[PDB]
Amino acid sequence: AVINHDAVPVWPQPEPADATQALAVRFKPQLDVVNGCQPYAAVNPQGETSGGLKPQAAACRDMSKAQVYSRSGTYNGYYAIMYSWYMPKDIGHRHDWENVVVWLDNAASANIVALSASAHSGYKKSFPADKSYLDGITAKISYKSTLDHELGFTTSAGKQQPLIQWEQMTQAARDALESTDFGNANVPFKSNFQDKLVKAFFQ
Ligand SMILES: [Mg+2]
Ligand SMILES: [Mg+2]
Repeated sequence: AVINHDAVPVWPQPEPADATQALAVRFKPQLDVVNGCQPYAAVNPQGETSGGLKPQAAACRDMSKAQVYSRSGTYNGYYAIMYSWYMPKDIGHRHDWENVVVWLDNAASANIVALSASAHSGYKKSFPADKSYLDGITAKISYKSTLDHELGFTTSAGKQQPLIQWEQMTQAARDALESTDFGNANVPFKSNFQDKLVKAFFQ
């Protein structure tokens, strides 16, 4: 069930308890919000979710509300870390969920081989990962509408948010993200995770 969009507390980034969670902290991207909403927390540990906003950005520009999400897995032999942002709205529509995937050759050597970024029903792909889109090993992502909002790769510097990973959530939060109706938007790291990795795959 919903609570006010500006009353979802920021889930504090915990210490990484295993190599999966440490990898997701290591590869946390930067985001450059060119226009529209800042990223907000979408869920709290009790499983309450953001009510979002009716469809400028004055109700969704508070930098203190920032949150980023991730979930990790494998596909076709590669290691994928999906990072995902929720915005209270994208005339547009209530709610917005977008994601990028950082592809590693495997979790041991952990070389970035490709990046994917959600745009409408598909993904932009950078294969091999263009070094102008990387600040070290930190991917530089843009959030912008020219058409509703889409992610992209950018040379511009961006901002980072406290990260709470799927693997670190309470069961009540994972349950809420699986079952909640986000309307025109869809959580991309729930039970559709592997299906999304297929769509994001770079070959
Ligand atoms: Mg969207
Ligand atoms: Mg591996």
